[PDB]
Amino acid sequence: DSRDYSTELSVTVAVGASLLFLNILAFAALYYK
Amino acid sequence: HYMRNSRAIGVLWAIFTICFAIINVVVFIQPYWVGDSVSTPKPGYFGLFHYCVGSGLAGRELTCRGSFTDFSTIPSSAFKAAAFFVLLSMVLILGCITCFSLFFFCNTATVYKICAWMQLLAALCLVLGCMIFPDGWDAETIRDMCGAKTGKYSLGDCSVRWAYILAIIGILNALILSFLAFVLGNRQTD
Amino acid sequence: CLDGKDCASFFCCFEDCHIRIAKMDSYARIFFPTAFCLFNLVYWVSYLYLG
Ligand SMILES: CCCCCCCC/C=C\CCCCCCCC(=O)O[C@H](COC(=O)CCCCCCCCCCCCCCC)COP(=O)(O)OC[C@@H](O)CO
Ligand SMILES: CCCCCCCC/C=C\CCCCCCCC(=O)O[C@H](COC(=O)CCCCCCCCCCCCCCC)COP(=O)(O)OC[C@@H](O)CO
Ligand SMILES: CCCCCCCCCCCC(=O)OC[C@H](COP(=O)([O-])O)OC(=O)CCCCCCCCCCC
Ligand SMILES: CC(C)CCC[C@@H](C)[C@H]1CC[C@H]2[C@@H]3CC=C4C[C@@H](O)CC[C@]4(C)[C@H]3CC[C@]12C
Ligand SMILES: CCCCCCCCCC
Ligand SMILES: [Cl-]
Repeated sequence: DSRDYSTELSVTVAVGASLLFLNILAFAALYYK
Repeated sequence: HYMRNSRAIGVLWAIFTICFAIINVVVFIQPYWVGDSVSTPKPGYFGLFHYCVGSGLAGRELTCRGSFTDFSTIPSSAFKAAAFFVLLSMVLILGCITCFSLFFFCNTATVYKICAWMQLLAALCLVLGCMIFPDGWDAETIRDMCGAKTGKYSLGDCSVRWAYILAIIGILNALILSFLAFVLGNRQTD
Repeated sequence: CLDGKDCASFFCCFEDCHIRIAKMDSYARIFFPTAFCLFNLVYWVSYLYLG
C-alpha cells in the first residue's frame, strides 16, 4: 500500500472544522442579542 | 423568538453532545492513532491498546494484538493511562446523554450546569489522555515498528493518522460544548 | 463570566446545591432504563461492527 496519509487527514480535518464552524454559528445565534 | 431560539439552540446542543459521544467512541475503539511511513522499517499501526504490525515480506500479513480487557497486552503504562482516561471521558459524555432524561422532571438550568461540568471533565480527561499517550512511544514494540529514531515525545519516522487528530477535534468540541452548556444554563434563568 | 455573574453563580450551582430527595423513584424510572439501553448500544456496536 502507498503508506501516505493526506487524503484521510484532509477529510478528517475538513469534517472537524465543519463541525467547529457550525458550533461557532450556534454561538452566533446565541450571543446575538 | 427568545424562547423559540433558546429551545432550538438547546436541541442543537443536544445533537452536538450526541455527535461528540460518537466521535469519542470511534476514536477510543479504532486503533489508527499512529501509522507507518515510507521510511519505516516495518509496516503497521497502533492505537491506545490495540496494535497491528506487518511481518515485513512484501505483503500485509498483519499480526494484531492488544485489548483493553487484558492490560498485560498493552505495550506500556502510558498507553494504559491514556486508555483509562479516554474510557473515563466516554463514561462522562455517555453519562451526560443519560442525564438528558432529567429534563422531564428537574429544572432545566441546573441540569444544563451538571452537563456543562461533565463535559468539561470529559474534555479534561481527553486532554490528559492525549498528553500521556505520546509518553509510551519509548516502548520496545513501537520502537521496533517505527524504528530506533522514535523516542519519548518524538514522532520520528512514523506519522499521525486520523484517530489522533480526531481526538484533538474531540477535545476542542467537548470544551466548546461545555462553555455552550454553561451559557445556556445561565441564559435560561434570564 | 462575561455575563457579569460570579464564578460560583456562573459555573457552580451553589444556590440551593438535598431538599428534593423523595423524587428519586420518579428520577430513577428513566435514569436507569436510559443508561442500560445506552450501555447496550455502545457495547454491541463496539464488538460486532467497530471491532
Ligand atoms: C444514537 C444516540 C441517540 C441518543 C438518544 C438520546 C435520547 C435520550 C433519551 C431520552 C431523552 C428525553 C428528553 C426529554 C426532553 C423533554 C423536555 C421537555 O419537556 O421540554 C421542555 C424544554 O426542554 C428542553 O429544552 C430540552 C430539549 C431536549 C432535546 C434533546 C432530546 C431530543 C433528542 C433527539 C434525538 C436525536 C437523535 C439523533 C442522533 C443522530 C422542558 O420541559 P418543561 O419546561 O415543561 O418543564 C418545566 C419544569 O418546571 C417541570 O417540567
Ligand atoms: C463476578 C462479577 C462481580 C464482580 C464485578 C466487579 C466490577 C468491577 C468494575 C470495575 C473494576 C474492574 C476490576 C477488574 C479486576 C479483575 C482482576 C484483573 O484485573 O486481573 C488481572 C489482570 O487483568 C487485566 O489485565 C484487566 C485489567 C483491566 C480491567 C478493566 C476492564 C474494564 C472494566 C469495565 C468497567 C466499566 C464500569 C462502567 C460502569 C458505569 C490479573 O493479573 P495477572 O498478573 O494475574 O495476569 C497475568 C497476565 O499474563 C494475564 O493478563
Ligand atoms: C414498560 C413500561 C410500561 C408502562 C409505561 C410507563 C408508565 C407511564 C404512565 C404514566 C406514569 C407517570 O407519569 O407517573 C409516574 C411519574 C410521576 O409520578 P406522580 O407523583 O405524578 O404520581 O412520572 C414518571 O415517572 C414518568 C413515567 C416514566 C416511565 C418510564 C417507563 C420505562 C419503562 C422501561 C422499559 C424497559
Ligand atoms: C453508565 C453509563 C452512563 C455509561 C456506560 C459506559 C459503557 C458504555 C462502557 C463502560 C466500559 C466500556 C467497555 C470497556 C472495554 C471495552 C473493550 C474494547 O476492546 C471495546 C470497547 C469496550 C467493550 C468498552 C465499551 C463501552 C463500555 C461498556
Ligand atoms: C456509526 C458507528 C456508531 C458507533 C456507536 C456510537 C455510540 C454513540 C454514543 C451512544
Ligand atoms: Cl479490548
